[PDB]
Parts: sequence; C-alpha cells; structure tokens
Amino acid sequence: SPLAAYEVDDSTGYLTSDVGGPIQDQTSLKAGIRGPTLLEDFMFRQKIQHFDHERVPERAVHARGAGAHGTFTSYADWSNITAASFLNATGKQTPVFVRFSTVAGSRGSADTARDVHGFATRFYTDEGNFDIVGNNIPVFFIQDAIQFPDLIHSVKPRPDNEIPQAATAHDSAWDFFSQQPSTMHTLFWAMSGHGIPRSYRHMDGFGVHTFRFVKDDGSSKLIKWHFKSRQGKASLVWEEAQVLSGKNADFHRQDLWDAIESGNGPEWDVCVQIVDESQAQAFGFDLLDPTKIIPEEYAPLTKLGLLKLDRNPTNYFAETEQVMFQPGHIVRGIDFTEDPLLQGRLFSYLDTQLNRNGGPNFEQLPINMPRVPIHNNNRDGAGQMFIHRNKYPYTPNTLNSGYPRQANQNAGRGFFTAPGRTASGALVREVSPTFNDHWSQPRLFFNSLTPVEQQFLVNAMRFEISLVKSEEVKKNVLTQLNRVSHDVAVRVAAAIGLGAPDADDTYYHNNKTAGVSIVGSGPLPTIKTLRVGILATTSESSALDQAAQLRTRLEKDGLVVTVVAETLREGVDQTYSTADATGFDGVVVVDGAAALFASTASSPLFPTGRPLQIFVDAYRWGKPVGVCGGKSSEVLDAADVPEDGDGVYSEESVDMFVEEFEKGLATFRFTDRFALDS
Amino acid sequence: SPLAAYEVDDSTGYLTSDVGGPIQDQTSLKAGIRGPTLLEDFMFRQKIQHFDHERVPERAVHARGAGAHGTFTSYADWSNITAASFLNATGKQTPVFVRFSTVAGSRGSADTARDVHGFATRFYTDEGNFDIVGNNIPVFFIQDAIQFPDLIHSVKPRPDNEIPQAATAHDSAWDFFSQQPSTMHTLFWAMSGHGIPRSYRHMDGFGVHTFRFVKDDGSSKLIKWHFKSRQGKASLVWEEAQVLSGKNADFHRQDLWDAIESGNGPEWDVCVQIVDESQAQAFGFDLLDPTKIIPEEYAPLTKLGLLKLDRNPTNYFAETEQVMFQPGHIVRGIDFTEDPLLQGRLFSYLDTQLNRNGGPNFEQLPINMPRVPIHNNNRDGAGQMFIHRNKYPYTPNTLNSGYPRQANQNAGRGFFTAPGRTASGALVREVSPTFNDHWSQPRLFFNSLTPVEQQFLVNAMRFEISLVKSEEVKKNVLTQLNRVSHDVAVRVAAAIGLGAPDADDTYYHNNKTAGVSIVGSGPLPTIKTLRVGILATTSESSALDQAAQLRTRLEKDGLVVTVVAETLREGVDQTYSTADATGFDGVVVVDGAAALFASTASSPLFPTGRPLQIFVDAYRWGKPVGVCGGKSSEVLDAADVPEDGDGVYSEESVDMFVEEFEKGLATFRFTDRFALDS
Amino acid sequence: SPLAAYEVDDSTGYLTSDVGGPIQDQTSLKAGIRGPTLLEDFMFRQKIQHFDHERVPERAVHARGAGAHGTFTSYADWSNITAASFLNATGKQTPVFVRFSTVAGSRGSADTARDVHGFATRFYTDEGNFDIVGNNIPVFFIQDAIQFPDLIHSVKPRPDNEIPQAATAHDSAWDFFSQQPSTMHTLFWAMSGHGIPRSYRHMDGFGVHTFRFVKDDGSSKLIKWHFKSRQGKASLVWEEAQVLSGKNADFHRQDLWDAIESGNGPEWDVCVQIVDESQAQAFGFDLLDPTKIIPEEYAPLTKLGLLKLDRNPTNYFAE
Ligand code: HDD
Ligand code: HDD
Ligand code: HDD
Ligand SMILES: [Ca+2]
Ligand SMILES: [Ca+2]
Ligand SMILES: [Ca+2]
Ligand SMILES: [Ca+2]
Repeated sequence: SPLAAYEVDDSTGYLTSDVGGPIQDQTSLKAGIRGPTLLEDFMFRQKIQHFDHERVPERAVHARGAGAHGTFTSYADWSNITAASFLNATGKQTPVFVRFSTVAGSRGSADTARDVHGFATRFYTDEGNFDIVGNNIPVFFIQDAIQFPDLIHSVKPRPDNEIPQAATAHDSAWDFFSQQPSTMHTLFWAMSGHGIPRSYRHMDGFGVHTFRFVKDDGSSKLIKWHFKSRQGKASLVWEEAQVLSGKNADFHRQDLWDAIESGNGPEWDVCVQIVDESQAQAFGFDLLDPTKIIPEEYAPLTKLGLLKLDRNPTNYFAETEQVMFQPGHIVRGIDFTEDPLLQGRLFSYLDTQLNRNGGPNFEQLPINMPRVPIHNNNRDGAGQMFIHRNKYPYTPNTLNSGYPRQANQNAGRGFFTAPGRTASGALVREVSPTFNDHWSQPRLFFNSLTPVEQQFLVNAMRFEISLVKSEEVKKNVLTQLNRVSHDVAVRVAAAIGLGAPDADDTYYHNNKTAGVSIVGSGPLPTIKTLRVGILATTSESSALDQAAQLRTRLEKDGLVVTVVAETLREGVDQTYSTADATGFDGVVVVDGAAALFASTASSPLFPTGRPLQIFVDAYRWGKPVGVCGGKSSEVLDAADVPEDGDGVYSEESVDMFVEEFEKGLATFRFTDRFALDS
Repeated sequence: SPLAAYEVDDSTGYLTSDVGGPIQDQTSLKAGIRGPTLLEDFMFRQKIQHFDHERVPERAVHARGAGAHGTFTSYADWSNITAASFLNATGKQTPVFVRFSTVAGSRGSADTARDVHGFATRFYTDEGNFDIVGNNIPVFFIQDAIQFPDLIHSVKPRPDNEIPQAATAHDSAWDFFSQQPSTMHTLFWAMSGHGIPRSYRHMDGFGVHTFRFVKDDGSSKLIKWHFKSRQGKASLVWEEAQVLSGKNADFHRQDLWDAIESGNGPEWDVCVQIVDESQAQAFGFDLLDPTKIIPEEYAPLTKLGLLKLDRNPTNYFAETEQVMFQPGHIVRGIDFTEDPLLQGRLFSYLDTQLNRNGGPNFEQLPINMPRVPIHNNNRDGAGQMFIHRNKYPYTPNTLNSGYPRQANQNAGRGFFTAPGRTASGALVREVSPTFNDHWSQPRLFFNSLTPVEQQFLVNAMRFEISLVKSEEVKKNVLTQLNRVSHDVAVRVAAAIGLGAPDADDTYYHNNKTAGVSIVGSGPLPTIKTLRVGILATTSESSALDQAAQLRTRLEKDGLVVTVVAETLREGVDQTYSTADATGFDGVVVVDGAAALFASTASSPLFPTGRPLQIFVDAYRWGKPVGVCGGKSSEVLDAADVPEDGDGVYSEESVDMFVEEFEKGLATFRFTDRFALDS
Repeated sequence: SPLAAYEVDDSTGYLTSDVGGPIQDQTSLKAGIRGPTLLEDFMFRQKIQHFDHERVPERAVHARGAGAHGTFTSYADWSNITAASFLNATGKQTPVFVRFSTVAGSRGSADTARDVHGFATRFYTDEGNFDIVGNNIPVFFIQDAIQFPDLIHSVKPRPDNEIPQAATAHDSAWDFFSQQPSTMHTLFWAMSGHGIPRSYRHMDGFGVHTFRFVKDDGSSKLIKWHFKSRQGKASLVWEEAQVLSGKNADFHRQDLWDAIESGNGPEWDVCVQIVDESQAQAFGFDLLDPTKIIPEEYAPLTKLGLLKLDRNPTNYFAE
C-alpha cells in the first residue's frame, strides 16, 4: 500500500491551511459585523478556490464506474507459456485494483442502464504495472480504432439537446448500427441479459483482443483473456432495470461495496484460450478481428490464477476517479497483435490522461504508481512530485556512468516485441477481406441462447427500435437483422408495424457454442449476498416475531435480510415508503401481515398499494416469492399469484419454507412467467 | 535536505517506464530495418509525450531567478513584540528557501539587466509556511495593485514585435513613468547602482509594505522588514553589466551556486523597523504608502535573527522553478495593513499558481509543502496526491466528532486579524490625499548618494531616455524629473538635446538619510569569494611560476583565482579566448607575461589584443589592477594606466603585492576614474 | 485575411470589461479612503486574473523566435512532378507565415547565441495548410526521433542549477556529442558561421528530411527542400556575437522587423532537389538518413517559386 503512505488522517487536530497554519473556515472577514467581505481574507479564498477546482473531466467513455482493491494469485509456474513475472510461480501474489463501468453514460448516470460494461484490472507486478482493460462482452462493435468516435458519437446523446442519457434507444445509434454491420455481434450481446447484469460480481470480463504470450526464448502463442465469475452469471429483466435506475442509481457500486464489507469479496478465475500463431485464420475467421470469439469447442480455457476483490477504496476521487488505465502498460512476456482496434487504443489511453489530469505526471498519482523503482530520464512537467538526483538525464552518457542502462530481451529483463512478428506489403488504408463476415457469429450467439433468452433479446430490440423515429433507419435496421436471422427480423418488425424483408440465408446456420447463455448456465453456485425482503407489519406482534425467526434462518446462510414495516423500530430495517421490489432478489410476506395487501389498504405512511405492489412486481419480474405462516391463500389471491407456480412458496414451517425458498434464490429467475412469440 | 524524502536516485539500474516496466529508449520500433515507425511503440510515445510537456508557464513577473535552501536562526525570544512561533526563542532554527530574480525579463534573459530584483523568502515554520516576498529596493513604482498590469505592460517588450527584452529603455516604459509620478522613487533606485547589483549576495531585501506584528495579547505594532547583507553592498557599472549580459547571462545564479559550494554561503541580518500604530502618519507621509521609506533616523533597525543560505537545489525545475510564494502564507503573530498595493497582491499570488501548476494542488509539490501536519476539508482537484481518510469533510459535523476543530485567537494557535483594526466611511474608488507627494523622497534618495553615484544615476537616465523615440514622451519625462531636482533634469536634458523646464521648487530640499548609498557604505566587510584573474603566458616558465605563487597566496584569503593563458595546461584555468574583464573583480598581470600586452601581439588562439583588453577594461570599470614581479612599466604604458593611480599595484614581492591588492578588492571600485559633469 | 476579422481596435472609446460593461481600472474599491480592498471589486479581480494568466508554456525547443507574414508565388505549373495545388500554375500566390528561431535558449535568451536556427514556413493553401518546419542547417544531430530528448537535455542547461543558458559550451553537450557520433555533421555546421548568422534574412532554410512529391497518377519522386536566400549568406564573428548578445538581445527580430517596415522584405527561392525512388541508396549514403546532404554535384536545385516576407504581425503573442 503506496496508498497507505499517502493517507491523511483528520480524526484529531485543529483546522490548518494547506501550508500548515491553523485557521478557522466558518465566517468571512468583514469590514464591520454587517459589512462587505475583505479581499485580504486568505482563509476564504484558499477554501473556495479549492472547492471551485474540485472537478476534473470525466472519462470520454466509461465515465460511470466503481472500483476496489484486491489480489491476484497464480495457480502455477507459467514459464512454459509466458515470461510474465506475475505468473512465474505457484502461489505468487500480486496486488490488483479493478474498475467496473458502463460505456455511454456520464458520471451520475444510472448503473442499470442497458450497455456494454467495462472490467479494467491493474496488476501491480514486480516487473511493472500491467493493465488488462476489458469489457463484460467478448467482442467489440467495430474493426478499426479510427471509427471509435463515430461509434461513440452515435450512441451518446444527440448533440443539439443532449438527449437521451445512457441509452442506445434513439435514431443515431440504430443509424450507425444499421450502416456499420460489424456492430451486429456486440449489439446482440448488449441486447441480451449481458447488457443488464445483476451486478459487477455476476459478470465476466474479457480482454476482447487476441494478444501474445512470449516466452524468454522468444517463441509466442496467441491468447484471449477470460475472467470467469465465481459468483455465477445473472441478469436483471428490463422492466426491473428501468425502475432500479430511478430507485437506486448506485445499485452496482452499492452491491460491490457491501459484498466487500461483509467478507464476500467477489472472485474470478483468470483464464486464457491459447492457440498457435499458425491458427490465426484456422477457425473460419481472423484472430485479428475483435468482432469474433473463439468457440470454446475449438480452444478450451486454461485457468492461470485467482482474482479476488476484498477491500474498498478510502477516497473514491483519489483512487477510483484518478486510476488511469492503459493497454500500453504491458510487461515482459506479453505482446500485442495487429488487431487494428487494439493498435489505435495504444495511442488513445496515453493521450487522454493529459485531459483528465491536466498535466503529464499522471503516473505519479498514488493509485497509478508502480511498486518497483522507476529509473528514467523523464523530467519536469506540471505537477512534478520527484526531485531527480541524476543531473545527466540523457543517453548515451559518461557523466552518469551510462545509467540508466538499456533493457531488452538480453538485459535487465526488458520488454521486447515478439521476435517472430513481421509485416509485408503496401502501406494501405484498406480493410482485410478476412474481416467481412459480420453476421455468422451474431447468429451463433443467438442460436446458443434459451427460448426465453431469445425472447428477451427480441423484446430489447422491439423496445429500442420502436423509439427510433426515422422510418428509413427502422427499415435499414431490419435489413441488417434479417441477415443474422429472418425470425429475429420478423418478430422485431411485428412490434414496429413494418414488414421484414424476405429471408436471405447467406449467413444462416444452426450451430451453437457453450457458455454464452446466462439463463442456461444452471443455478447460481452461491446465494451469499442475495437480498431477501420480508414484508411485515407493526399491527400484529406475531408478524415481527415471524419476521425475526425467518431473519435468523436466512442470515445463517449469508443472505442479506431486510424486514420492511409501516414504521421503523427494533427488528425493522426499512419502511414501506422506501422499499421496492428492485431492492430484493426474493420477497416473503409473513402471514401476520395479510391485511396490508387488501385493495382498500391506505396509510399516510406509504403510497397506496405499496405492500402488494412490491410482491406483485417481484413475481412479475420472475423472482422467488412466498408467504410464510400457513394462512397463505389470501395474499396470493390479492396478488393473483398461483400457489402452485414454480418459484412461489407457501409453508407454515419456517425451516421447510427456507429450504425451498433458498433453492428458488439459486434458480434466481423463474422464466415460465414470461410470454413467448408463437 | 528537507526534501530528501522526494529524491529519486538513478545512479544504478535499468531504464524503466513511469510504471516500472524495464524498457529501452534509443531506437524506434519499425516495420523492417528501413521501415516506418509503428503506433504500438509505447516506449517512444511515453518518452516523447513527457518531453513535449516538460514546459510550464514562466512566472508573469520575476521569471528569471535562482534559489537556495538555508536556515534562519532567531537571536532572541521576541514574545514582547510578536506571537510568531519561529521568533519565540533564542537560537530557534527554521529551514528556509530563497529565490532571487529580476522583474521584467523572461526566464532566459540576462541576470545583469538593469531592473528591480526580487528577494523572496520562505520560512518553513512549526506553525506553517511564512513567506516574505520582497525586492532589493524598499519602495515600489505604484500605490494600488490594480495598476500592476499597467506598470508591467509598459516595461515589458512592445507587444507588436516583443522588443526590447529585459529593459526599461523604450518609449512605453518612460511614457508610463512620466504620466504616473508615483514611479519616481523606485525609478531613482533602479537607475542607481541598486539596479545592477554585483550579486544576489551583495544586495539587501525589503518587504516594502508596512505589516503588523501582533502579540498573543492582541496588541499590534507596525513593521517594515529589512534583510541586511553581511557581504556588503556592491554594484556593477553599466558598461560592464552590458558586456556581462552577453559573456555570462548566468552571472548571478553562478555566483550564488559557487559561493554555496565553496562553503561561503551568504548571510543577512533579518531586521525590522517597529513603530506604534499612532505613528502611521507621524513621519510626514503615510505608512500605508508603498512608495515611501521610513528614514532610519526616525526608526532604527532591530536585528531579529540570522538568514544563511548554504545548500543548492538538487533539481532546479522541481525546487526553484516550482516554488510558489504567496504573501497569503502568513502565520499567527503577523498581520496585513491597508496598503492598497499589498491588499491586491493577496489575491494575485493564489490565482497565478493555477496558471503555473495547471491545477489546484500546487501546495502538495515537495518545495511548497509545510513541515507540519495538514488538517482540512479541501478535497479532490487535478493532481490530488493525498488519500483522505475523513469521509465527513464538512463543518459542522458530528460524524467525524467535530474535527477538524476551528482555530482562532483563543484556541489552537489560530491566525487572527489584529483586533484593533477597524474601517470607516464610504465605499470608494478614490486615492488617499496622504499619498500625493511623489517627489520629496526621490529627492531625499538622490541627495543621499555620493557625487559619483549621482553621476552614475544621471548617466543611467541619459542612456535610457536617449533611446526613447517620442519627443513628447522625452519632454514629459523632464517635466517629472524636474519636480525632483532641477539639476537632474538639466544634466539629463543635455544628453537628449532638449532644454529642461524652469525649476519648480515645491518638493526641493537638502535632507539626507543614512544607508541608501552603495559607494558611501565603506570597504566591503569581506573579500571572500571575490574573483582575481591572473594574466600569464605559456611562453615563459617564469610567468607560470609567478602565477602559481600568486595563486597560493590569494587562495589562502578565500579569493577565487583564475589563471589565464594562451592554452590550458596544469595550473591554467582558462584561455584568453574565453576570458573577459567581466569575469574578475581584480586583474593581475605577471611580469613574465609582458610581451602579450604589445600592440603587434597576435595569435590564432585568441582575438587580437585580447590580453591587453582584459586589463584595460578592468581598469576603466574601476577595478583594482596590478603587475606582480617588479617590471611593471611596459604593461602599464601599453594600457595607458598611471603607476601612481589609486587601485593600481606594482610590487616585486608576492606578499607585499597581495597585502596591497586585497585592500583594493575591499575598496572594490576606484571611483576617481569616472568623469563628473561640470 | 482571417487575421483582419479578429482584429480589435482600441483607438477610441471607454474602458469595458470582457463582457462589454463600461468600467474604470485605476483605483481599488475600499472600505473608506484608507481602508481594506473589498472582495466585491469585480473590476480589480477580472483585470488581475487576466494578468495572472497571461503566460503560456514556451515551446519545448525553438522558444526564442520571431515571425512575419508574406506571400509565396509559384514560378510554373508543377503538375508534371506534384499534384500540390499551391504549385499548380505560373503566378499562383499563397499567403505564408514564417517563424525563425534558435533551438536551445528560453524565451528572453539572446538572438546571437551560437545555435542551429529554425526556419518554419506555413503555406495557407487552397487545399489546406502546409507547413515546412525546417532549419538553417540541412542535416540534423540524430538519426532517430526517440533520441530527441537526449540531445535536447544534453544541450540545455545542467538541470541542478540551470546553467548555462543558450549554449553548447558545457560538459553535458560535449559528452553527448562525443558518445553519439551521428552528431558530427550538424556539430561542424553549428561551429561554422552557420551557427551565428548575421540575420534571419542572410540564412537559408532546409526541410532536412527527404520527402516525396506525388503526382495525381500516384507516381512519386524523392525531394529535399532548400530555401535559398536572395540577400546572400553572411555571419557574425564569435567575439562580436558575444558582445551583441549583451548589447542587443533582440538583434535578429529587430533586423527582420526593420527590413520589412522599410520595404526591404526578405526573399528566398523555394527550391528542391528531385531524384528517383531508385536512387535512395545510389549516392553512397541512405536518403532516409537525416545526417546526410545530397551534394549539388549529384542533384541540382530546381527553383519552384518565390517566398517573400513583407508584413509584420499586429500582436506578437497572438500571431
Ligand atoms: C481509439 C479509442 C478507443 C478504442 C477503440 C477503445 N477505447 Fe477503451 N477507452 C478509450 C479509448 C478507446 C479512452 C478514451 O482512452 C478511455 C477513456 C478514459 C481512459 O482512461 O481511456 C477508454 C476507457 C476504457 C475503459 C475504462 C477504464 C477505467 O475504468 O478507467 C474500459 C474498460 C475500456 N475503455 C475498454 C475498451 C475495450 C474492451 C475496447 C475494445 C476492445 C475499447 N475500450 C476500445
Ligand atoms: C497585483 C499584482 C501584483 C503586485 C501589486 C505585486 N506583485 Fe509580486 N508578483 C505577482 C503579482 C503582483 C504575481 C503575478 O502573482 C507573481 C508572479 C509569480 C507568482 O508567484 O506571483 C509575482 C511574483 C513576485 C516575486 C517572485 C517570487 C518568486 O521568486 O517566485 C517577487 C519577489 C515579487 N513578486 C515581489 C513583489 C513586491 C516586492 C511587490 C510590491 C511591493 C510586488 N511583488 C507587487
Ligand atoms: C521528436 C521530437 C522532435 C524531433 C526529432 C524534432 N523536433 Fe522540431 N520540435 C519538436 C519536436 C521535435 C516539438 C517539441 O514538437 C516542437 C516545439 C514547439 C512545437 O510546435 O514543436 C518543435 C519545434 C520546432 C521548430 C520551431 C517551430 C516554430 O517556430 O514554432 C522548428 C523550426 C523545428 N522544431 C524544426 C526541426 C527540424 C528541422 C528537425 C529535424 C530535422 C526537428 N525539428 C526535429
Ligand atoms: Ca438520435
Ligand atoms: Ca490545463
Ligand atoms: Ca515601446
Ligand atoms: Ca553540463
């Protein structure tokens, strides 16, 4: 913790200026008790000036996000495939910092927007900082970095009025998607449940690009990075995400914070797919193309180590806001590929930190510093924090005895470009013909989802495209969807009253791939941290008694339990007024409370119908719901919830109720409650 | 070093990026050996981006300057006059940093321009950083801060062509001086020897403004700060300064550096004049007026302690360039007065550091940090280096137990405004009538100079005004000068071919004041560090033996000896090609070298006449010169220098030569060699 | 020109703020005639804030310099060798701006330091701005851009004391030159009279690098840019340059200003050496190597047009 050396404690002591002079900061200096404020009030000005300059530009993308500290532990000595020092011994531990994010919204936008999500991991290795700046979706919208402002301008708010915030549901985005068909693969992922994850802990991370692992002998293999969640994969449903955006814009950052504080810090297996250089085009697409995945059937995952997040930042601004990641932060044993999206990224991340930091010495901020000595001839610049002793900062020199020395493949453990890499041909601004198949892999992805997942994706597209005003853009969108799947274009067209174009089967096929479905990936492996809302009443002393007994039983198994009542008191966490179904992964009514759910309910302490609305919403959104007490039928009738439904629980016995209700939590969503196209 | 904790050592090790990855930095990554450079070359881009951003804006004024670390030691417990902690005990020591500067020139301009000089001192006290931002002249050009950009625009280069650099010798400067008569006092100081000091070590420092000392009981006294040089006062002559500006633009910074490295670190007595609040108008002028001195006859200096500079910086940029002084850096026991120049300065220095530093956390740069803990609720901002633990940074609070506490007169040793201070009357943009005598003190100053000093001042005015093209500006200048002294206006007028206006005696008097004269302040109190050039030859093994014997005898008394000859070899420091009279305080020819001084002397190794020119220039500029060995008449006749002249030495004996010559160095300048008007 | 539309005239009128409100700027607002200055004095603070923020970072190299406006006139239709629009017809005129400079000194350093000199020309062409950022010496010290901070750190002042200003006469410079032998060619030029020119008008300019002329059909030829002074070539002597540095630090900018004002605006012939792609290695060195000239005996100069500088800037900072 270079973070702990820079920590500042203010738990005792008298207020000082920034130069250590004790002062006051509550009243301005004035000429007389009702007089004007004086220019000589240095206390006033130092304080306001600091306030007035507190903000810094938000990131150009991924502005909305949150971070945590942890550790990476290697499972083996990986010398045989990479020279990377953080992977060179069983059990070797490296500190990490991770930031998760959306792409499109500004700071302050809602966590539960539909979007691609960032998953950026810094490894503070003993041979330098290494960053993997990935996303929760393994493919990207575009095939060349020069198009990135085009993609981003199209998805961000229309620039006359700056509407809409954090959403692709507008003409410009679908105009771009429909004119730039490379977008189809990422679009399909973003329109699935991968666009609205349950939490940062319930998504995967991917490096997206093919990279190289380079051995000390100089041989190389091609790799893709996969961070596979140990919490399982899980999504919201859209109608739930929308309400969550309003009720709790901070949902994902709160979830992450709380999991870490409770001792449930999330984990991922850090994995690679590893293939030979000769396989760059063996799989029916080009490994230089970031719109393509390698099916796991062609290349299995190898598990390199464990990533665990287990500590929250001390100061959000200083750590999370100021962390400045770069794919250029590379270490010996890793190399780039000629992926034209990766290639341009290298430029952008060094440049953009000048905007954020306002000066060139951004690598000296505590969160950006390495954990090894720095020896170089970089000097001066605004905000220079070091006092360099070497007064001959040039190479070659004799007056500093030739130091710092050059590092390279054979000296000082230098980074070196993989020596088998070559280039040949004309200097061109031309797209490789090997990149031209934009529709096959979207179809592979779509084929690999379950029927209800396919319906959710169609429904997401129906939602967004129905909000596009241009009839031409809508037609063009159907044209592109039709090339992936005639069925998708037909079902989407039905919602927007246009006809789909005739089937064009060039890229149609029936193939599937493992591991891309959320709903298909079986029950969650753990239910720790999941949220249960127990709906109770201060009316009946039996209701708070039953709530307390359920609480014990659920908290035993690591669930986070919230007892809801009309008013706060001992045992009650939340009022009906502040409660919502978006707040819980499952809801239980204690039978003691059945009168609150009648249609003539009414209280000055919460909005009309709130108790029942929580229960109904939770049911309609596919959550496990139940009534505990043995007079269940009255609440279930008021809800129009069938007692015999999957994921509906009714028991008098607390112990039997809990046992089945917990199986429901693992199932997580009951997908039989959602209507499917015929 | 106080700043040891921020030092970075590069005396060993391999080159790394700023994030600790070992790299190389000598060849670009290319596609083929004769190929184009690749964008993925992160080694290139990080290195060049840093270089591309090395520069920061130069200070708006005082851009050209140099600094050093040292110590202040109090002579006493000054409780009786101030609560200031750094003055509260005999022998109490406080680290300091001082920067000296010119005013008008940009950061690569010559040290030996004619100008006002800056003398800015930071005291890193145990109750906060205290800065005295002074000049080497005790009065300022203007009476209101709002006029500062007018003054500075007028003296800086003309904004169409940015000519001339670091000089007042142009129409705009003299236009402003003639139209704004407040300028007269400082103008006379600037045109005296005080405009072209021999070194930073041979000038005084002044706070200029009246300030207040405040006791812990709340009573106050008015003070002026005086830093009185223990090295004595000394000036260049103009014709010398001009040549030095070209031969060694770094003259003052080099002199300071060298004095420190040789163990001759310069010293000042830190003094105050102290008077009662009741005396603010008792001396015939207003103590709020920064164009006035308090004659020493009315208020003597109290010596408070010793300022010694004895350590050079390690990195100029990080220390000297980045030091950000403010008169707002004040400590308990000191307060401001209603001097309208001081009042506006308090705003400027906080604001201008945003420009220099490019962000609001400039007090976190090592040179600017205090040497005591910081406890405040200032947060965020670009370049934030701290990780603040207190997550409730507001007052008033209970969630951080009311910390940090408010400090004031009665708790926590807070700063407090002197409680006797009041204000009365209309809110006005009007000048006090008490400020209106612009001419009496300029006349007091002029009257207090010796006849030769008066001549030099006149000659500085004749030089500068003769370069003003506008006949009307020149007439306007003589109108103002004439109000100070009819004689001055007459003598100046004679050079520029105008008639002086008739005498106007309203502000004429015959009064004098002690201690403002340089010439009249007797011989220097020490000659340590003064420079002696010995002009020798490799022709004659005799000449180099004489030079070696002289050198040993002069070095024993701490003079810096340079032996000069046609070519370097053992015992010879400099060639005639690189030598100039501007490089010496005294010049000695060894008589074995007499042949070099003939008119038909000529060599491919130095410009024609160079040896003799050094001697002649030294004589004409008032320096002690001599011939050592017994045979003096050929050199002295070649140079047209009378053997019986004051400050001309001829002896055979090295011991007798040096005993006489050292008296000459202490005299420093022989003023009988300069012609007087009339 | 675009320069005229942005010009602001202050030869009449009352003082205003930046937002057009008439104001005064000579006395601070105070609580009584001998009182403290008020925070509500917006006239004071807008003025001093602007002053406080006047400066910008100097250029990392070529900080010390001066500029003038002028015209370039093509001598012919150069279609046969380049598609460049500004060279596509006899008599075609294109506005230019040129800045001349030293390399090593800060703002405020003397014009007559010994140094390589900058000669940077912007052509505001009808198909976009085209800059030739050249020097008065045709070859450069180093063969790879990555080394540029090394060269510059070595020649700039020693970083503990920032001594010496605008000068290669110190250990670090000569350490670098002696350890990096690519430097020798430029070093010889800088140690000649080319290091201390008499004026900006009495030096030539060079693009240094080999560039390509490309025709509309896509064929290319290798070129070197030479701007050849019509005023002739002239130098100071060193002992004169040293005194001049002290007596008149603005010597070259004054000389340029004065020549233009007197109707003696300086001229250059803008020239190229033009060789085939196949001759990249034909002359006993590599045309990709910026430490090498092509001897005029092997490739003669072709005169493309006339560069004339004939108007001084209105505002130095802004232009
Ligand atoms: C050419 C530009 C460009 C391209 C093609 C990309 N990005 Fe990027 N990305 C940026 C330019 C950029 C940026 C503007 O440079 C950002 C904003 C702030 C920053 O540090 O970098 C950024 C931020 C950024 C962040 C946030 C890092 C953090 O939490 O601070 C993530 C996770 C990604 N990007 C991930 C990706 C992935 C997985 C991409 C494709 C595979 C991708 N970006 C393509
Ligand atoms: C209203 C503006 C204003 C006024 C009236 C003054 N100054 Fe000032 N001064 C500045 C505005 C300023 C500044 C723009 O704020 C500078 C530039 C850099 C900095 O830190 O402050 C500055 C710098 C500065 C420095 C350089 C400090 C260093 O070495 O970094 C000195 C020594 C002084 N000044 C001294 C004075 C004296 C003795 C004054 C009158 C008694 C004076 N200044 C009036
Ligand atoms: C990799 C960095 C690098 C390299 C190898 C060079 N320069 Fe450069 N040059 C810069 C980096 C730079 C810079 C840091 O980018 C400057 C500073 C100000 C600016 O606009 O660019 C610059 C300024 C600059 C200027 C001043 C322009 C003006 O008047 O505003 C000239 C004339 C040159 N350079 C000319 C050259 C020549 C003829 C070079 C070799 C043939 C050369 N430079 C190599
Ligand atoms: Ca739109
Ligand atoms: Ca900025
Ligand atoms: Ca002028
Ligand atoms: Ca050096």
